[PDB]
Amino acid sequence: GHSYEKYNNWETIEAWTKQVTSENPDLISRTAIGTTFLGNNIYLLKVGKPGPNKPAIFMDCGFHAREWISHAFCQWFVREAVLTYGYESHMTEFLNKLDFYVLPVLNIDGYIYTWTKNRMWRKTRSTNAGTTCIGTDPNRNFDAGWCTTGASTDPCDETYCGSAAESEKETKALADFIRNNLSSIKAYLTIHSYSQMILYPYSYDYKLPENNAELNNLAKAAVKELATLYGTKYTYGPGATTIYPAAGGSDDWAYDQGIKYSFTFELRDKGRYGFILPESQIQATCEETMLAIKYVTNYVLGHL
Amino acid sequence: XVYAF
Ligand SMILES: [Zn+2]
Repeated sequence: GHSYEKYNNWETIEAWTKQVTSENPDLISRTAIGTTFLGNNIYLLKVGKPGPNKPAIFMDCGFHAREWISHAFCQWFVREAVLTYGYESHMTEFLNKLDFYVLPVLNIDGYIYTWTKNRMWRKTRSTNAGTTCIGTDPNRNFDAGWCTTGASTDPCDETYCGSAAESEKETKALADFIRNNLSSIKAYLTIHSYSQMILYPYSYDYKLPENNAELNNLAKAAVKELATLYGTKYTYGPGATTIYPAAGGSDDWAYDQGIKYSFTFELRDKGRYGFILPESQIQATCEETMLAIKYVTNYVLGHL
Repeated sequence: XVYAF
């Protein structure tokens, strides 16, 4: 069965998306925003007390198949929303005043593959012309300085940028959804691991966003709140100079669409376990991450 | 999450 304290396979997560929606029809509705290369449904949970014309915060997890703590957190966040709504004042205010669009697993095909064949798989599982090599890095596949830096034109590389921007069904689906809801989505948050960082644009170039000062102070504040729980230390800054240049990322793309608050979260740890974070650390990781997420949410709320 | 950064 499903546990928030364990890593769940796709079959279990998919059944979970239906069950948690069904158990909390007052707080959650579910759709799909598209299907994957292998025909899996890219579920999207809309979390909030329904109301006319509400602003939204968008969060995805599971861009990269092997970063399991990512998938775990989206699941954790939704449980926390439904558990604490009406019992903890900030989350109650949050769900009352806005919606969270939570996309629990973007790269479903790849995720299944880490469970069935290769735990260190990163990319999608789409085929490529002219080679047997599989998959595109979905976070090199967005239309933002696409394939200009930090990416590879070689399909056999794990940072392969795809045959074109949005060449992947999953990234096209995500891009399509955000454009179709641009006027309500006020923040874009994409969850990765690992490195313990909060990054913002830009990654495709060394240039800085016009609200650079604003984004740096917010990530800084967020990193502080995150630490308050266990002292976990996060770094922060523009993607390009903070971790490395990487064109085609969803955070940069979303920002260039006009979404002023765009962050990539790299969760635990800093390399000791890396992608294979032990399940015993799921709870603490998600708890401290909740604080940074809730702080950004509060901030967005008072800056509409 | 690129190996090994
Ligand atoms: Zn990643």
